[PDB]
Amino acid sequence: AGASMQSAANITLRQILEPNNVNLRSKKTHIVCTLGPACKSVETLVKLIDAGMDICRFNFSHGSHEDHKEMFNNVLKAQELRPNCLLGMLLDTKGPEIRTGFLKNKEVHLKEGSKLKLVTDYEFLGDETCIACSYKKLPQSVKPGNIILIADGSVSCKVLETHEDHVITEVLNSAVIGERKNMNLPNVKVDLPIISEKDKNDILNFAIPMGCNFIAASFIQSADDVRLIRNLLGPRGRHIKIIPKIENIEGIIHFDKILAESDGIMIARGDLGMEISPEKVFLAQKLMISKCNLQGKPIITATQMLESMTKNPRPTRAEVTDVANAVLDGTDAVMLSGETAGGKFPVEAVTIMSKICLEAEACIDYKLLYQSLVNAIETPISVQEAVARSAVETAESIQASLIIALTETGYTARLIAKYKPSCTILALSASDSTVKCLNVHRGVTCIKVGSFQGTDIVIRNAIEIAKQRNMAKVGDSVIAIHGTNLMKVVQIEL
Amino acid sequence: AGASMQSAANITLRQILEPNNVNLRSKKTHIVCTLGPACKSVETLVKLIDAGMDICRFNFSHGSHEDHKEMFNNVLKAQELRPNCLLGMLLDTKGPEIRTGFLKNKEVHLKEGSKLKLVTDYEFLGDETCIACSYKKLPQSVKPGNIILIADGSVSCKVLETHEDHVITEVLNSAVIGERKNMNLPNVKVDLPIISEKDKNDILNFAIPMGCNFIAASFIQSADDVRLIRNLLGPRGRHIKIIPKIENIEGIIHFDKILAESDGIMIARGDLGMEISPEKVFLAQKLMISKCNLQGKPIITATQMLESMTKNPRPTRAEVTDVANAVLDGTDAVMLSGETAGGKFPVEAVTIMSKICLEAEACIDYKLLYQSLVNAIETPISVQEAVARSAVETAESIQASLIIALTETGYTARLIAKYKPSCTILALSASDSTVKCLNVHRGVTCIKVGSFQGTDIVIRNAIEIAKQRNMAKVGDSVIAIHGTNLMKVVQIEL
Amino acid sequence: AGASMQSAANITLRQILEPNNVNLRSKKTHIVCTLGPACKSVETLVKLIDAGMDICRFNFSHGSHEDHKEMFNNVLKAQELRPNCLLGMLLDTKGPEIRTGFLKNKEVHLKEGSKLKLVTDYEFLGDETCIACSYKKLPQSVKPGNIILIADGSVSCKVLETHEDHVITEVLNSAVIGERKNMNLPNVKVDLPIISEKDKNDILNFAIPMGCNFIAASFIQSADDVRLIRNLLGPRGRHIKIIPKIENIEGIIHFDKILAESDGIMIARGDLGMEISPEKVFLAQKLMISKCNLQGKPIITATQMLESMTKNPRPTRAEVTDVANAVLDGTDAVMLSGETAGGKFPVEAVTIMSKICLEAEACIDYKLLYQSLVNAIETPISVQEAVARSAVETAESIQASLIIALTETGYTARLIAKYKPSCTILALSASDSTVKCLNVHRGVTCIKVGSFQGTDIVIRNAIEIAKQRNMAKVGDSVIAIHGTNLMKVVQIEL
Amino acid sequence: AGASMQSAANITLRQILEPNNVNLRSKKTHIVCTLGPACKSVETLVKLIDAGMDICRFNFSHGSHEDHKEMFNNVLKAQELRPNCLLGMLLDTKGPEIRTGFLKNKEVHLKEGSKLKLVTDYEFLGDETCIACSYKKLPQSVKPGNIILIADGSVSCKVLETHEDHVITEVLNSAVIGERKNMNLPNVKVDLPIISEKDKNDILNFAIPMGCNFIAASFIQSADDVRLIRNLLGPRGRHIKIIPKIENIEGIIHFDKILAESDGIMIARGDLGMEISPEKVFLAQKLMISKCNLQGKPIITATQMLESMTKNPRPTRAEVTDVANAVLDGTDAVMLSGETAGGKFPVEAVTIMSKICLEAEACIDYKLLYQSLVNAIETPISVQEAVARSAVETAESIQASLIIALTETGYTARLIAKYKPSCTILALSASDSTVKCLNVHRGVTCIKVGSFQGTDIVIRNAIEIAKQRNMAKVGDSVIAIHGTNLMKVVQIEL
Ligand SMILES: [K+]
Ligand SMILES: [K+]
Ligand SMILES: [K+]
Ligand SMILES: [K+]
Ligand SMILES: [Mg+2]
Ligand SMILES: [Mg+2]
Ligand SMILES: [Mg+2]
Ligand SMILES: [Mg+2]
Repeated sequence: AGASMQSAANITLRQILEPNNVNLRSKKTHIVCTLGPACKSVETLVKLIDAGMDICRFNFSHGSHEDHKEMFNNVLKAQELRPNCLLGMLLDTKGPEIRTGFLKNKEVHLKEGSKLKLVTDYEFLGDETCIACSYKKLPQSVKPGNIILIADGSVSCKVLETHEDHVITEVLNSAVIGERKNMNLPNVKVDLPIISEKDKNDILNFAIPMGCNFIAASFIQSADDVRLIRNLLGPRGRHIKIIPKIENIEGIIHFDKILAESDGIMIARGDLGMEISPEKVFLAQKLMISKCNLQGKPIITATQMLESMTKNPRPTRAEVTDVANAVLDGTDAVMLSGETAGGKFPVEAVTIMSKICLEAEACIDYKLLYQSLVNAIETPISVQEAVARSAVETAESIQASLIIALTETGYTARLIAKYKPSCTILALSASDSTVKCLNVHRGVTCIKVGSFQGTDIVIRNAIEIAKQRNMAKVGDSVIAIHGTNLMKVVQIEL
Repeated sequence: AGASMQSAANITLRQILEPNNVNLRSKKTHIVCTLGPACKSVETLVKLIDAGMDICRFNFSHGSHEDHKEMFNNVLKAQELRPNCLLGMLLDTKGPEIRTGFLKNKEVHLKEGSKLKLVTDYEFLGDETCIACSYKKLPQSVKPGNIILIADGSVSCKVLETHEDHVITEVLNSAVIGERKNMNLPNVKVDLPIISEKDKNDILNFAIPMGCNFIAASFIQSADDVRLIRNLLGPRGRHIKIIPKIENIEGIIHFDKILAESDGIMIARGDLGMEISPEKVFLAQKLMISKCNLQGKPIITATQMLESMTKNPRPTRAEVTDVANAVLDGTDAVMLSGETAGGKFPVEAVTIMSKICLEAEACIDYKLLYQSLVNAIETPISVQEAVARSAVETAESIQASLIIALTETGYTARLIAKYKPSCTILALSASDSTVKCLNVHRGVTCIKVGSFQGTDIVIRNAIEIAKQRNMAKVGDSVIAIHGTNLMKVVQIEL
Repeated sequence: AGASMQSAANITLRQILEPNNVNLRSKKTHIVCTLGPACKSVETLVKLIDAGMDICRFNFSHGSHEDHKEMFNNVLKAQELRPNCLLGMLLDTKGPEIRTGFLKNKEVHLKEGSKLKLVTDYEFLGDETCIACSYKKLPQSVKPGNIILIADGSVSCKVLETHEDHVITEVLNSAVIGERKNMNLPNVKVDLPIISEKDKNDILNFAIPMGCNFIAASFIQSADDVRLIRNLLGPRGRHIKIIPKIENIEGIIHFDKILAESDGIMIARGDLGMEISPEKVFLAQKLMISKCNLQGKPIITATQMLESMTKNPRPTRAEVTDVANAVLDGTDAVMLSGETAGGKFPVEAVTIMSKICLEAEACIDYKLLYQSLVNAIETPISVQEAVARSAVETAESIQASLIIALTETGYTARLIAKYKPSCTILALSASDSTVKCLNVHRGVTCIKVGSFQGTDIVIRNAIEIAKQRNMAKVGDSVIAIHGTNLMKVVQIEL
Repeated sequence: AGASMQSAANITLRQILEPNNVNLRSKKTHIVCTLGPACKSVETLVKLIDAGMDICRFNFSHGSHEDHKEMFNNVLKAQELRPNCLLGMLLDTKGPEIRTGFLKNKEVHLKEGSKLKLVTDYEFLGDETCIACSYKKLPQSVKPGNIILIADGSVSCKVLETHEDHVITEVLNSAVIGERKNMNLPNVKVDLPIISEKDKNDILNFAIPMGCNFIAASFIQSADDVRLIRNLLGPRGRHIKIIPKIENIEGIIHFDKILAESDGIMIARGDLGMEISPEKVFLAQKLMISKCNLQGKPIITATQMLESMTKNPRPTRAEVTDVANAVLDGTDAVMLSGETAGGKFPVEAVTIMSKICLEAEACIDYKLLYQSLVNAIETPISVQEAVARSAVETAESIQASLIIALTETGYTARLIAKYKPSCTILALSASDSTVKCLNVHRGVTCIKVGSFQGTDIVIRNAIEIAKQRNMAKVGDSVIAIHGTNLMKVVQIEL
């Protein structure tokens, strides 16, 4: 049904024993950092940039437009102090949610085997036998036998009866829960608007005006959800990328069609764990990464890969291996949530995440990775894809230090990134939109250039900038690709 | 320097969405469970067997010979209630340790930048400026610039001075520590006996008399350490397998020679994390698994892969992915420590571990895995290896349900397991030692048979036992291999 | 439409410079020799056996049943002098023929551009403007524009008119021809019985009574032709193999269906050259060899590969290369016609043919050849094919000197030969039919054994015979395969 | 010792049944035609050009400088009538020869077993017991046991005695020979000057003045022979290519070093057959073709591949297959000698040779051929080779109709030809030397362009010329490569 994947690594004793001492921003994997009070200051945001931050996430499930505007402006000023780092701006929509009601004593201890009524009258003050639910269509969506999760899966309930204004369930495990806790409906499609009037306001009155580059759309369940957001963005938001968040079984079932309409994918594994069995989540991650890789669509592994670091100064061993294997799987980007938003060690979390990515990236056998991609991609490829293929190929053969890609819309750099070169892709664009959207692709670093300039002049300017940024040196070869379509090798001299 | 590895997986939508409902003991990956008070009862040990326990670990860092004998006898009685499950018995040696001394007020808050003396006089009651160390040769082993870790890496110290009876260090980070905390000497060889007089007693007076099958030797640093334990076991312990625990940089540096002398490997990743950078541990794991796979030597990934479950009823997402990726890496076995020894959810930990292994095992593309092994193994292979190769190959081609291997010493089943068949290997042996040592190899299940029986009679008896245990059914093909060397295909009828 | 093929060779300087001095009968490629007056004596037939003759062809286009019976009995007596050489007996049917009529002056010089009438009245004495044709249905089979070839293609004629009892053609090239010359109808199906009453007599009253092993059926044009001969053979000729001769475009068009009904194929390239363009014949040869190889059906490249040697003591360079490339293509057998039937150097022709085959056989990269076969054969294979696969594989891995195959019907040896082992296949059979039919398969040498003997006793007897015949020596490994299905490796000792 | 080779073909029913009707000059394989009285007229030479002639061979073993000058000027006038065909001019040196002396009665019948004296006094009139030999160093080069061939191998002689001025041999086979017949010394190095004073005159006073492009040096035995001819050519002949003719065992033994100094290779198989066993010649051909292919050095298969056509209007079947397999082996060019020099069907011979090449070329699986080359070429490749690789690769991926290569010296077109693209290579050069030397490379067609022209202007002019010559059409893609190094794809419009 899904797809197959082939990883290839070369691990030396030297890489295990000798410390890595390269610049953290030289990594190919990009880091999405969630903004919050822990990194509210321009001082902390600059430290996050130096640590490896590439995309700032604005979580619009919390905070007002004011709260995100003082954060946005502080990021732009951190941006001014770090001009060689063009950060992508990502808005994460609140999206549809399901929550329990209020309780008379603010606490209930649901006991296993007992029966619990879930009513649609949200004004009802609940008790251990009956609790309100904010999702009015709940009785029409669940059937007898369906499982209902409450409070981050703290308690499961097997649906016994469905009625017009309530359902009756059996508490499957004993646990104590509180007020207004979240709910999940595994294997059931939630019939709530993908974009609420509040979500509509954040998109049209924040994302578009403030110039956000990505909309991470929470709880995408169909291609129609994506097309709705595309139409809502309209010509005003033509350049804003839509990144569906796969969070439930519906998104998995319709993933292929969702991906075809998308500009990229975010795997919300924590939320996914509340909809599928814990032992199945790694199956969904690796399948989604593989499908995105073969389409050339970027993918973010999310949302809290160093979760313990938001209290601890060092991650757990499992969190470290999880980051490394996500890179080896082929993820374009990795994400931090509470670690940077409200935690005690935000800079420490981004720092170690960058170091893990660099170690995993040095593992990859790029020739084997390249052939795995070529062997699995559909045979008829366009001229543009063939030339991008030849750039990656030629770069590996001559050990070029850089692939320089001239691109207005980003399409050329995306085609190159699809084939995963071992060297950095330096994309040059006159579009301020393009230079901030390519951040989501692995291995792409952008430079803004002026318009109406000849190709030869732009390339020589990029070579000089690359020399200053230590991205290339005298004696190196670099690839230039632009256009009809053209691939060029130039050696750096003088 | 090291080696390369190639994983291959096929992930369908059905495997993500449809629940797995096979017997937990049908998995190929085997589980090492650490015994302790949480599973002291025969009632709990039987539940662990049903959950997926294959090897019981006796941690001899704690408890006396009495403490392990009441546990051993309780395991033998759980064994009697589960006759179709032949558990391996593993003794984990205490091995060399390094600990700080005692303190006047039982607590010190070492401050960053301050200086700390480490003395070899263990009777000295320490303070924040001077603390004893149990390793007398410490000043002769560390040099200026070496890093000294204390209390599970809670504080690092840079060595400033070395003298005959003490060293002087600079506290690199502020932290509060207590009495008798462990110490680690990254990148330095610890000159302590691999086997103490206490370790010698546990081997010769417990492991050999009680019939332990494996010695997990803590802190192996050289092939000479392995040969010492081999000579100490002598003819009395000829059938006991030596499993070195790789725990520091010395074990990594000399891993190839250590492996050549070993019967298998245990990756002690938690202890390894106190000797190498956290971002390097996954490099060592994947390299060691790959080297063991290509030698046909079994490897245990260890020691606490579901660490949070020893307090929580469900593991973290990172712990689940860590187990799954260790299986995909090619580990023969996975290990639980505190989760089963003293935790609250021992049976729950083994249960989910088995489920994760089954999901990862269903991912593997076994044909691609087979060719990866054949392409990387040295070309001149013996007759015995070629016939074992042909059994795995033939089984995959005809979709055989079982490979039946007749083996006195286990060598034939080990050769087959080296090539990772997609079907179970049913090893038949008259040796009670052999049927309990093959547990450490992935995919091998053993049956004890009587001696002095013809090959045809033993095979037909195994087929009948396999039918009863639901390992094979009418219409299936099974492979039989024995011997000169013979490969046979038989169909199950009637 | 057709198929693809992949040859692989390893050519050393030593093989070019150092002479080959192995026994000519050790070659894998088998030689079909056409019997005639040049090899009528038992003395010459024994020399042909020593030179490399494996199959004797009785051309029934010429000679009576007496003429072939004195030859047959002389072959049986040569057989008695060479007991370690079991020759196959092949009857080549006369089959349908088309010939011109008689001429008034026995010679006509047809001039280009002139017009020539071909009448169906065979009694008409012809001239340069009108000549009879033995094929009465000629006007119903050719259309205007069709080409008619006369006297081994000495003159072509473009059909201008068709009428009930004649056709009118334009002579396309000037040439002089004689009486009763053969004719060919390129791209037209000849509507003549595949088996005449004379052909029926040779099959039922010679081939079946004398015990012929193969019927090479001239001018097979459809699967129905093969089934007709199969029904004509009936239970009396159940064990006689049908080898269709592909001689025209109809046989090429319907080759797949003809092959499915056949026991093998003979490429009659000389006759094929009179039906297709000369530059297309090598296309048909390589395609037919490749299709037969992938079906496991034997193929003979024919009919006169050393044609010049029937006058010259040494072949031309092109004839030598043609034999070598046919072997590299993958032909099971090669054929001599006039070189042995009536030529001056019959023994010299078979001798050099054997030497060429040995040189080409030493070129082949057998591992690459094996994988080419495995990669192109349909994935679901039976148990019997998988075990035969494993025998070839195991033999190559351990460098076994022999694959010993116990087979009643020959099926087991055919399955092994399909995978082209680098070592000889020694087939043991109690069937005198089987031991003389397997001659057509490359690399198979047969030994007749007594019935009602245990498998172990037969194998040990074959090993002892192989040692005497220098086919194997002390220290070698050999493979034995029989059966349910069994693969066994035994080492030769003592 | 030597090398390995992998051919890959795809043969359809359509290619066997449907006639090919493309232009004979569109073939990739190039034809060397030997000039002589049969093609002395400008009228015949133009017919040879239309039939597929690409290189004219001037055999300087016969004829004077006058005889070759009237032929040369007639070729230049045929060249003027066919401006879109730039013929290469090849001089074949007489080189060292060995001939018997004169005879009293002009005929001797040497009898097997008899003894024959070979004297160095060339004035001696010979008889059946003693015959002169033109090679004075003969007794110093042969030893007892060496074989001496006389009159195209009509009789062999085993050396019995060597003395200062004669040798004594035993006639090994009975045969009648005449006066001044050639001689061959298998497995012995002939100590004669590679370039005689007569050969020196043909090079310096014909080849260089008349502008010959290739020197086919007869009987090259060492790299020193090649360097001698290179020094003799000097700066005046810097642009003349040296093509050693491999004719004996010395040339085979030292082939690698000879090839490294050469610009190409000619396999003189007929002369080679007089030095090695007939069954070994195809081994030498395939090994030499494979080594030349992997070096990117062109190779001519020679000298008389349609030998029978010099009397017959149609070649033998073996001659047709020999041409086809030489193309499939990977030969750059094929050669005719007597067929065009003095035969009755010169135009008919070139015509069918072109048709065979086109059929074999349509067989080739070019992707598999490309990967076979990439997998076997040494891993570190230059920038220039990588870009040429990418041009061939890109052309195959997008099905480009042409690779346009701008090249001054021909090096760029040679690098492309090394990787065997399925489409024609159109090389553009201002050098009249370069446009006539690239003829020897498979698939390269040259166009002379003016100097001091921009790259973009030259490319557009080539596209327009390609459209007129029907080499490309509207809608096609073509590759352009020049330079630093540049690969460009352009689509043909309007
Ligand atoms: K959100
Ligand atoms: K321990
Ligand atoms: K016949
Ligand atoms: K010559
Ligand atoms: Mg959510
Ligand atoms: Mg430890
Ligand atoms: Mg015929
Ligand atoms: Mg010569």
